[PDB]
This record gives sequence, structure tokens and C-alpha cells, in this order.
Amino acid sequence: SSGLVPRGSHMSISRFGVNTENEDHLAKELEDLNKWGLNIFNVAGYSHNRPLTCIMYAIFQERDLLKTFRISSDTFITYMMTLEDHYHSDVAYHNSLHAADVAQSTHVLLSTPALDAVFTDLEILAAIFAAAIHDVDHPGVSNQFLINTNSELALMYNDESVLENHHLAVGFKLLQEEHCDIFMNLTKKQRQTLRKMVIDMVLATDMSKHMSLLADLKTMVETKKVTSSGVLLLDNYTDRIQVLRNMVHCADLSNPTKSLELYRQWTDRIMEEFFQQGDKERERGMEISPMCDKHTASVEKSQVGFIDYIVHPLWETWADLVQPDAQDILDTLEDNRNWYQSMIP
Ligand SMILES: COc1ccc2c(Nc3c(Cl)cncc3Cl)cc(=O)oc2c1OC1CCCC1
Ligand SMILES: [Mg+2]
Ligand SMILES: [Zn+2]
Repeated sequence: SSGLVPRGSHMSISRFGVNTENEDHLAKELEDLNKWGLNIFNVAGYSHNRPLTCIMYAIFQERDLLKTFRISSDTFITYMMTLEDHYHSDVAYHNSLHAADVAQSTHVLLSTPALDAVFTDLEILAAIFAAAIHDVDHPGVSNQFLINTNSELALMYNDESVLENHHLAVGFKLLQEEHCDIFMNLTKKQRQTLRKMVIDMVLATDMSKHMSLLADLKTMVETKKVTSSGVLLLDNYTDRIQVLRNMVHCADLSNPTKSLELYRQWTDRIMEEFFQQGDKERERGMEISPMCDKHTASVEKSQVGFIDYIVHPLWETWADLVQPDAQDILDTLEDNRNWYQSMIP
């Protein structure tokens, strides 16, 4: 059988989009599965554009989660393909590629030396799952757009974290489609605890919560306890879920910390989507939102501002918490900032 599937499994790699011509190219790419340098774009190209299902399957075999929580390859692949299918392919940034990137990045962060032996397999399961569903069924417009157009969703959720709540509703609702219950064999107590942790992590991806989230994290860094070997000590549930909230938030905001080659592609996609919203706003006779105007946009300048006000402050604190594990991410982020700095017209 293929090294891409569990030993003795009947699962066909062709089921999740991989041809024999790309098996080796993909397996090579997957040698970087546990590294920040992994190229999710190549993975997507080698799997008929199903990077989420592909990367999640690799992560779950790597972390032995299928065996730990008794999830069969069939159930897993059915759920993942169903979920990936619910990410809008025609949305420039928030499609399954973005989710695959967050999942993969979350996967790498969970293994940072400073956090070793901190999380239970269940917490690990919830973090990666949360990352995978965090933007499912995203429409390509912001919460404010949904609020202004009196979206059914916005009414339903009282204008509070409209998208995020929706991502959660969809992510869990799909567990009920045919052969999609990947949590069937967890105990009742485990499903309850996982639900709560996922809800927590996905709501924290709401940007309007960023400031509050960053503040709490800085407070934790202050009182952090560590072992002789230098490993973080997160005694209680509160500290663990707070770190996980921040971990997924960091993965969501990890574009500028990746190689410049990848970062630039991520930047083109987000700008393209923002412009899509810009056009939608014009078509509906609304005021064009900031940066959603392709005509008065300043891409380079905006990236620098995004890094100075949002990304750098967040990663500087994370780097602080898991010191010195994130120093490289910190340097790459700085190198990338200066590049965009130098490209401003
Ligand atoms: C690579 O460039 C990215 C990538 C992602 C974002 C971004 N992502 C998110 C997140 Cl993390 C959570 N909710 C919504 C968005 Cl759109 C937010 C956000 O405000 O800006 C993002 C961003 O840069 C923006 C494009 C011009 C200035 C800001
Ligand atoms: Mg989101
Ligand atoms: Zn996201």
C-alpha cells in the first residue's frame, strides 16, 4: 500500500485527489510536515486542490490521532472532504488552502519545545480540528458587511462574531452527514470538553477580540512558571486553553512570518478578496470599506502597518512565552517587514 495511508488500510490515495505521478513529489513535500517551512501551495497542487484533507490526514497519522480516538480512515476522509467542500473555492483568501495552512501551522506550534508534555491528546485534537474548521463556509466579506446588509446570520447572532459563530455551526453540523462522525468514539465527557475548547478557539479568531486576547497573553507571560529544563508549566485548564486560544490566533496570523515567497502569495489573495468585497459594496450602493478599494489601495504600506500594529506585537509576546523557540519566526517577520517597507512606492 501507499506510505500516505495507515499500514493495512484499504484507503486509496486517489480518493483524496493524489495521482501516482505526484505521490513522490507530495511525500517529499510532506517531509516538512512538522516544519514552519512547509509549502501548502505545493501540497495543493499535488492533490487536485484538496490541501486541507491532504494535510489533515498527514497530521492525524503523524500524531497517531486516528488510532488514539478510534477514527477509521473512511470516516475521517469522508468528513474532511465534506468540510473542504464547504470552503468556497471562489473566495480568494478564505478557501480550504487558508484552513490547511492554519491547521498545519497549528500542528507545528503544538510541538514547540517549550510546550512539550503540556497538552492532552484531546486538547491537541481540538486545536487542530478548530484550525481546520475555523473559516468554513466563509463568504468572502467581513462581519461588518454582514451586519450592514442585515444578513440573516447577523440577526441570528445579534451582530456578535457573526462569521465565527457560523463557522462553528457548520463545522459541527457536518459531523452529522453520512459517515462523517469522527468523534463517535470519544466518551460523552470528551465530546463535551472538546466542543467547549473548539468553540473557545474559533471565537478567538475574531479580530475584534485581538486586543483583549493579546493583553491576557502578556499577563500570562508575566507570571509564567517553567521547569528546570525550561518547559512551560500550565497547571490548570484555564492557562492551557488560553495558550491554545492564542496558538490558533497566531496560526491564523502567521502569513507574514513564513518565507517571503509564500507571504507574498498570501498577500495577493487577501487583497483580491478585499477587492471582491469592495466591488460587492459598490454594486449594493454601500460605502466602500477601507482597503477594499482597488483604486486607492496601498498594498505594501498596509502590510507594514499590519505587521507593526498586529502581527509583530502578537508574535513578540508568543516568542516571549516559548522563549527561545520562536526567535527564527521573529527574524523572518522582521526581514519580511523591511522588504515590504522597501517596496512602498
Ligand atoms: C497577509 O496579509 C493579511 C493576512 C490576513 C489578514 C487578516 N486575517 C483575518 C483574521 Cl486572522 C481573522 N479574521 C479576519 C481576517 Cl481577514 C486580518 C487583517 O486585518 O489583515 C490581514 C492581512 O493584511 C491585511 C491586508 C491589508 C492590510 C491588512
Ligand atoms: Mg475567520
Ligand atoms: Zn482565518
